[PDB]
Amino acid sequence: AIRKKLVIVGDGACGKTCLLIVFSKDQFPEVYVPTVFENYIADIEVDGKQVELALWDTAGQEDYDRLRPLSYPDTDVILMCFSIDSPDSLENIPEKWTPEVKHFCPNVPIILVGNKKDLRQDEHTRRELAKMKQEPVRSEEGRDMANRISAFGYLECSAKTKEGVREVFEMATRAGL
Ligand SMILES: Nc1nc2c(ncn2[C@@H]2O[C@H](COP(=O)(O)OP(=O)(O)O)[C@@H](O)[C@H]2O)c(=O)[nH]1
Ligand SMILES: [Mg+2]
Repeated sequence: AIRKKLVIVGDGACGKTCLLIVFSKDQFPEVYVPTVFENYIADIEVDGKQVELALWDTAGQEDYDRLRPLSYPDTDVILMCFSIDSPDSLENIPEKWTPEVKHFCPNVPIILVGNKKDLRQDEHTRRELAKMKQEPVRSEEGRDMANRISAFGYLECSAKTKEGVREVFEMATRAGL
């Protein structure tokens, strides 16, 4: 089996931990969500290769932010997340996440991930964003950002419905390889 280190980053509450959990446990967490997922190695088969993915969760609330840069050494692939229900989180991709990741992880491939895709057509989300003269992130905007930061790929998923979750890790593995 091939061994790869994956680091997930992006704005607070954009769904990083839930994404890791749904991929690892095949269940969206109702009941409890930790700030960061437990130390975990996932198994995935991609293109007839067995690979082990160390899943490094990160966060931003006070202490985890200082811990975050210490997590970048020897990363093989980055999941760089924003939430489709948060245009703000998308704008933070070129302003915060890409400068940080490019600094600590030169040459490391990035999968730009649009989380919470289930909220794109959500009435409540649309009404809330409408008061800001905003709307959920369009897939074309996701793609354009991926192009702009020279991501390896752009993917959308919903940890909540599981839609697209497996492909995120499959693409990340292919990049990591
Ligand atoms: N609607 C929806 N909510 C989600 C999804 N993933 C996570 N959430 C919610 O978003 C919040 C933040 O999730 P979390 O994984 O802790 O985000 P993190 O801070 O980036 O690790 C929680 O209230 C989750 O239930 C999703 O795919 N769809
Ligand atoms: Mg988290």
